[PDB]
Amino acid sequence: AFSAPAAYLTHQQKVLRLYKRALRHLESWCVHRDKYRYFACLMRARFDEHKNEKDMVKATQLLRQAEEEFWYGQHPQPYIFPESPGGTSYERYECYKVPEWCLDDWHPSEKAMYPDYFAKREQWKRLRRESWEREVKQLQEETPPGGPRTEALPPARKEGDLPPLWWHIVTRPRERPM
Amino acid sequence: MLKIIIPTTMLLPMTWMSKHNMIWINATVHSLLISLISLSLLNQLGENSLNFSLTFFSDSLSAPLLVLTTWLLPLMLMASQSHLSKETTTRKKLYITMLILLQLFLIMTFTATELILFYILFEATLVPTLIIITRWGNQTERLNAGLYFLFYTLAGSLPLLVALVYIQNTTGSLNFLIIHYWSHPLSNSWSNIFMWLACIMAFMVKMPLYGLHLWLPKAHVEAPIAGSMVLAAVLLKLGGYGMMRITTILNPLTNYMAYPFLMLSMWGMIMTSSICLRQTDLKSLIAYSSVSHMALVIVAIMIQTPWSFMGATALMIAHGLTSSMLFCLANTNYERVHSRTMILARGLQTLLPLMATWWLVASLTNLALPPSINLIGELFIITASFSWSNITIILMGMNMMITALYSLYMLITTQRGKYTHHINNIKPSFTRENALMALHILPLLLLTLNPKMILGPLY
Amino acid sequence: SFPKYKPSRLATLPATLDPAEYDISPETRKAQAERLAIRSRLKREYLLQYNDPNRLGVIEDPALIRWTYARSANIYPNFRPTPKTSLLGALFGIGPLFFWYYVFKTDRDKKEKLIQEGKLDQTFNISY
Amino acid sequence: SGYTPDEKLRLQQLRELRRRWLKDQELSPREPVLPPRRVTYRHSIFAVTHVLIPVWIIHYYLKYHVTAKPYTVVERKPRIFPGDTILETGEVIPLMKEFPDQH
Amino acid sequence: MNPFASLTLTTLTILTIPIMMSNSNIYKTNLYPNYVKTTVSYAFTLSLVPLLMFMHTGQEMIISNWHWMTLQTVELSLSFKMDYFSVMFIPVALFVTWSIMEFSMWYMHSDPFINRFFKYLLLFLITMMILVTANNLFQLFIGWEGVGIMSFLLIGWWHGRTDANTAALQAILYNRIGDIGFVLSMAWFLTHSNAWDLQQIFMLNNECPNMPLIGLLLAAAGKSAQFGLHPWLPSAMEGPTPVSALLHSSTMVVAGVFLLIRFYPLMETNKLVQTMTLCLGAITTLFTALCAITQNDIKKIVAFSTSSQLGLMMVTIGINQPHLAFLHICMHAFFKAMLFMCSGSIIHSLNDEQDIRKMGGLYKAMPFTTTALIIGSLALTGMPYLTGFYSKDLIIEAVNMSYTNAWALLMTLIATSLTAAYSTRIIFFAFLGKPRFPPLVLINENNPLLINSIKRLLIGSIFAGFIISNNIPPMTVPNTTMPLYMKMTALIVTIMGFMLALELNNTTYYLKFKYPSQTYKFSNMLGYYPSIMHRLPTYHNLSMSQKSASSLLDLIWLETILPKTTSFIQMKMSIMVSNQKGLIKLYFLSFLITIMISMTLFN
Amino acid sequence: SDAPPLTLEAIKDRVLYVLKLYDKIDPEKLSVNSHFMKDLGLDSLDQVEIIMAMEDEFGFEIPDIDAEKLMCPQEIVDYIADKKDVYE
Ligand SMILES: CCCCCCCCCCCCCCCCCC(=O)OC[C@H](COP(=O)([O-])OCC(O)COP(=O)([O-])OC[C@@H](COC(=O)CCCCCCCCCCCCCCCCC)OC(=O)CCCCCCCCCCCCCCCCC)OC(=O)CCCCCCCCCCCCCCCCC
Ligand SMILES: CCCCCCCCCCCCCCCCC[C@@H](O)O[C@H](CO[C@H](O)CCCCCCCCCCCCCCC)COP(=O)(O)OCC[N+](C)(C)C
Ligand SMILES: CCCCCCCC/C=C/CCCCCCCC(=O)OC[C@H](COP(=O)(O)OCCN)OC(=O)CCCCCCC/C=C/CCCCCCCC
Ligand SMILES: CCCCCCCCCCCC(=O)SCCNC(=O)CCNC(=O)[C@H](O)C(C)(C)COP(=O)(O)O
Repeated sequence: AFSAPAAYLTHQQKVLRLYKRALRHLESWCVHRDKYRYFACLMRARFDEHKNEKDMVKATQLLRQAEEEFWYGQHPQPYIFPESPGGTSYERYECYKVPEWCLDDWHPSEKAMYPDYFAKREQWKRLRRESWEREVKQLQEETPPGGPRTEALPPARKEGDLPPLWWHIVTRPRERPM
Repeated sequence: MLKIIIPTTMLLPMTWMSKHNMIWINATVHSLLISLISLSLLNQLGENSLNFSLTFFSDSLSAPLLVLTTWLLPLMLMASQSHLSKETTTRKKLYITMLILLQLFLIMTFTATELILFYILFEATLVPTLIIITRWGNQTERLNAGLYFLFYTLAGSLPLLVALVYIQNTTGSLNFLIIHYWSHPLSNSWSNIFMWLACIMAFMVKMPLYGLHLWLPKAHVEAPIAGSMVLAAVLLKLGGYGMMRITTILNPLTNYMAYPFLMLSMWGMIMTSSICLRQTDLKSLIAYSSVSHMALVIVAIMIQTPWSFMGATALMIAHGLTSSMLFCLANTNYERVHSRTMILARGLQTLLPLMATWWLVASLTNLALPPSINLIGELFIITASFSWSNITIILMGMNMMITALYSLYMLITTQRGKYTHHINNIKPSFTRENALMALHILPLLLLTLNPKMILGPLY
Repeated sequence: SFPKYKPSRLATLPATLDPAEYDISPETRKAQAERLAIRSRLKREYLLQYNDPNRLGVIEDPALIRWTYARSANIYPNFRPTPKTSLLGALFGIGPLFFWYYVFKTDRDKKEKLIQEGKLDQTFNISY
Repeated sequence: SGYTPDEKLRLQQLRELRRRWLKDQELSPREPVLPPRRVTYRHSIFAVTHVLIPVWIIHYYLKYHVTAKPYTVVERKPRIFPGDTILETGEVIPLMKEFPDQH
Repeated sequence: MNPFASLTLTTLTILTIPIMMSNSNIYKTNLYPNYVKTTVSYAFTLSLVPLLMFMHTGQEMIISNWHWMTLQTVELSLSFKMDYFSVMFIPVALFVTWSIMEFSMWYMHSDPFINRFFKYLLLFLITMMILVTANNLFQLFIGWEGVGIMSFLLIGWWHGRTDANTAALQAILYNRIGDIGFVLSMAWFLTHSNAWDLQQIFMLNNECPNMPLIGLLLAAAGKSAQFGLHPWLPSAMEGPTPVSALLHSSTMVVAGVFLLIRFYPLMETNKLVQTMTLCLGAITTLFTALCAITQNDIKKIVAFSTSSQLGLMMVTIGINQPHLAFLHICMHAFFKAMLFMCSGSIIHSLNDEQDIRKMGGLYKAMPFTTTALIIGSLALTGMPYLTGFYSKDLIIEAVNMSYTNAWALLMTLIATSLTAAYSTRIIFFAFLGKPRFPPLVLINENNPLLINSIKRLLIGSIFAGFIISNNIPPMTVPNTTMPLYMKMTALIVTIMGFMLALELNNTTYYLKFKYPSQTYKFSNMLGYYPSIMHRLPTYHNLSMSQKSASSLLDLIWLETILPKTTSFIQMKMSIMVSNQKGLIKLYFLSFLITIMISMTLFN
Repeated sequence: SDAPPLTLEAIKDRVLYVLKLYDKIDPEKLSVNSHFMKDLGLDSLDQVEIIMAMEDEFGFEIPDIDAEKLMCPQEIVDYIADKKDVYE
């Protein structure tokens, strides 16, 4: 989720993803641990048989054919972690995620409470104002001509520099704000 | 009746002789006082009417509409106070003058002992609305919307004047009391058919009827907040009041005549409620919901039974208040976002909780949740239609379901979910906006305690 | 072999079962590269407009403006009277009206006849 | 595979900045500065102000306003069994037909 | 003076005081949930008195206190019915709500909006009391819509979650589908009977026609989640566990069955509607049990159990036994509410884990929840002398000893088998095997709130059936004689289900794996009903709503007819008339033509 | 909840625990910064099995894109700390 995506998925990426999906769905099928371990090792062994195959056409024939088998026995109700995109608590706490700039709209009587927090916030705002002005030039000079080719950002290269476009990545609300 | 009219007229010199920074304060206070004065008219009799003079009378169909018309002006002033801040004093005074003139025309329209006076004021209300729409409008299509609104109305109403003068030439009087006591049956003739059409289509266009409802989305979307409020709350009810007043002369011709309209409205409520489901605009969605409600009111008036009339009156009042509240909420969102599209600003409940509560209450009262007067009118009209025919309920059923859907859809798209990351100019809701919503919503929940006060003369 | 999965409109083809993905060519790779280049350029523009401290307003989205304008205001100027348009409009705008008129007219005729002969048993019916 | 060196360095800097922000999110012991300004015992008062008071109003409202109007409160006309006597009249319902009793 | 009325109105009135104080300062403190819980407990112990008065005498009453608007002959008033059903259901609902709030004080300990949660719970309780005590149809509709709106609000408690909002809108949609039939019934009753009052309707309807009963049945199917409109009840599990335990399990979802019970004098006089109710209940209980026996989420399994119990309730209604269905409602409330208490305790102890694949040995790791769940499962199945036995055994006997459908009876027996099946499935997959949760063990129960709340419902689910059955007056003819094999049919079916499902689950330890069949896929995806019916109609609606209603007619053809045609015609006429080159030659030739035409035409 | 506030020390301890119960690695040779491909001679499939173990240990699952480019216990700990917002 954090890393930028690639222009495509290689054959080894596809086989690894298929291995991951198949092993997760077999764990969903095999509730008990010993049965799952035995069948997972049997599946791993079966998987490793075609490991040294060099024919690309044959390589294409492998896995895609397996994918059809995976689709046939894909356990229509697989196990999903609670916070995963299919879990029962996927977006439970998105309603508690309040943006940071909202604090700029607080009444002064409210800002009277928590003064140290707002002082540190002012220091953060100063740092952002300087760093963004540096980052604009840094990204303008480092970006390839004709526009970027991959949505990955370069790190900071000087001493006082900060990572470009950092304000909204560092200032995430929290995973569980309340 | 002059105890209400004269203060409304005096509102104009008071506004124009006001200090440059005291117009809003003076206007709101005196408008609220005039509204309080209007409350006296509510104490109706089971007898004929409150005939003040030869020119004006009151009725328990006219009294709730008059009270609502008076109450709407302070709300419109408070809503307009925001976006007219960078505006010269003369033009703000002109805006307030136009609002006052609109109120005066509506007040004289609702009493109107005589039909030609009623028509004159009914069409006099057109000029201030047109000027408000085409002058203090944001987009470039306000001119086209004003043209549509003017010409639909005039095309509908020009035959009405000819029909009225013909009716006075034959009968000898256009007075409401004389017409009611001397009503005689209309023979099923081609000339009588065209007279019926001329008498009915003018009020049908302003409801508006499903076939003739195009002007309304344009006018509502392009008008300012005060214009949208006055269009949705009062100006749509003029057609219903006119139909209830003029239908007495029409019988027994109405039964055969009513079928094209009954079918158009029963299918158009479904069509417009379904249109509401796929909309990218708040104002258009509210406009189409208004069209559906007024189609139901058309059905109620055309059935022409006592329960139909009581349901139509209650539904008109409830829809006026609810639609004004909905437009106010949409305008509060727009003044922050400047986009007026639902899908852009999302998750506003996290940032504005009290405004989300107001949204929930408005959507619930638009959904016709009992024992609100919205559902009182809904149920009375549904029962009358069922007595008219046991099949109508099916259509009504669909309508109710669809209504709820889009209502909660509008509640879910803008208030629930995740707030858009980029928008950062969402400031805390002002006291003025919260007061506006409270003043919109409290009368509904007060009226549900005394439903008979808005059930019309057939109670 | 295993039973084949047949895609439909509301149940599309799975991502890993498309025959097109396994057919890889340099042209396809270049197409994906330029697609991701456009996506990354748009992302870079949005983040440049997003991160800036000075900006204190909604970022305007030309794609959303185009979507709304095409959905609402670009329909009629691109309308052409066509047999498909004519027949679909006539059907969907006239047929339901006449269907419901026929249904209600027949129901009310039956009720009126039953009340004329009087075999309707309208006892206790006092509210209408 | 794995992270590229530039990715490593960028992740390190962003992560240290994130920890600094998170550490800055903590409160000092004096942070909630609250300004003060004003102008069986638990179950004893509550049973009076939440049970005794409400039943006083309702019983008064029922006995004196609702039952003033006819047919507002209607009872069941409780069952009458043979052998019972009625206080208002004093008569006794005669017994039954002495059915043969066995098992 | 006759404290029955004063007490039975005082309970409902004092149930509203915390809503009044919700604007006071106590709402901003951490003592608000305890305030609401104490108010509910006092309401329950105060409503216990009218129940005792009914048990002693059988005293019945109607309280029409406030006169609302009167239209012509018809009169609408604030009228409360305190019949056996109301005075019996109120204490049970209040006790369940007290236990639910005691559990929720611990389950929602870390929820920032806990006062609002408690407020939402109290509002739902008040609205359901309004629904239960309603004497006229308008007040009953008020409660009907209020419980639905509170369910919509509580399901989408976490409004940042898309699926919660989707489930809430689903519940609203299905409840409006039922509302159609409710409104049809109200309209028919007002038009024909001239009143919405219960007394008048019974009096003027000696042989009730089909239409009002069909409307009532449609409303009951909508609100009780019958087979036609079932999926919203399983989809409602998106809300917090207390919400699923209070509303969607034991109090709210019996609204349709309760409504059909309210109109039992008119139900018994019609034979077709009884058959439809019986068949609907049978198919619903079968389908829901069949879906339940194969689910992995514990909340889904227990919700399908609730839906199957509702189907059994409507089966009881269809055979003209409304009082026994009410007894089933009262017993099911107790034991199914305690079942959700156990499930929520497990979920909270396993760090918000709901899948049974990640829970193993809990018989010893957590014993009190274990014994509570065991007792609840035994009561659900119907163990002799347990709370379930008093109601469910009589259900089976009455269905067997009645002139009913053979298919409905068979489906009811199979539903009992599947009930035993998913009960033992829950126990086996949550309690017996080796642990399967993440290594960091956070299992804890030593909390007074959870233990007390569970044990109160434990005492209820042990003794309530006995005490209530032996305290209520007799209301139906018993099946006092019965074949020995047919008397033991319920027990033999339950034990057969136990043993067969236990044997089928015991083969999972075997080191053999095979792909699933078609029956398992059909039962796991809920008969494929939620898929097709939630993708085929909606799309076909929404697309039309944009293509035909919005663009084809409104944006194009309605615009083409009146405004655009007028604009084009006027433009063409103006262009033709005004396009004169300024040559007086043509003007005067036209003058000559019109002069001669006038000389030839007008005389 | 009643969940203790886990720290970097606890995360790293549990990571090394899971790695030492991985019998394909002798415990005395591994280290915090020890690579997976070269320092331990593990297959890519072995690395994704390590990802399996991590996901089953911490109760959350890592996306495939991030998982496939995690080669050291230290960077895995850093990633999981970033996900869980760990202070110290
Ligand atoms: C009159 C004399 C009275 C005495 C009668 C006889 C007494 C008893 C004799 C026993 C008779 C059979 C009882 C055994 C049931 C089968 C259990 C079994 O082996 O399941 C494994 C096996 C497949 O397992 P798998 O795929 O490997 O799953 C992988 C793991 O096991 C995954 O496992 P998992 O861990 O995920 O979950 C395990 C779960 C998952 O297992 C399942 O998949 C469950 C699915 C099958 C079990 C449901 C049986 C209920 C039958 C009601 C159906 C109503 C009609 C539906 C109409 C459909 C129309 C197409 O299994 C369970 O929890 C237990 C299953 C339920 C058994 C407990 C109660 C059943 C006994 C009661 C039945 C009737 C007696 C009534 C008593 C009253 C006396 C009259 O299931 C089957 O082979 C199906 C067998 C029967 C299904 C009938 C439906 C076939 C429809 C084909 C087409 C027919 C023509 C239609 C034409 C219509 C055109 C208009
Ligand atoms: C576009 C969006 C909606 C706009 C508003 C639409 C609503 C207005 C439509 C008017 C409804 C019908 C008008 C006349 C109805 C009369 C009844 C007639 O239809 O029934 C038969 C009439 O037969 C035929 O209909 C004769 C008339 C046929 C010519 C009319 C044109 C038909 C289609 C035109 C529709 C266009 C309307 C819009 C114009 C701009 C009965 O036969 P008959 O017993 O002999 O006549 C009885 C009447 N008498 C007693 C006075 C003699
Ligand atoms: C969409 C609205 C519905 C339109 C339905 C019909 C549209 C087609 C008609 C186009 C205009 C036709 C103009 C000529 C109509 C002639 C009718 C007529 O003359 O009847 C007058 C009749 C009897 O005539 P006498 O000679 O005096 O009687 C003595 C012998 N018995 O007297 C009257 O009732 C006068 C009333 C004026 C009739 C109204 C004429 C206009 C058409 C009616 C209105 C319908 C269109 C409304 C437009 C809708 C736009 C929002
Ligand atoms: C329960 C649901 C059922 C699911 C069905 C699943 C079917 C399984 C059978 C599929 C058979 C195959 O192996 S699919 C055959 C695909 N072709 C190849 O594997 C050729 C070269 N292999 C690689 O390149 C890999 O990456 C590798 C070297 C393994 C590691 O790489 P690392 O060194 O970079 O970790």
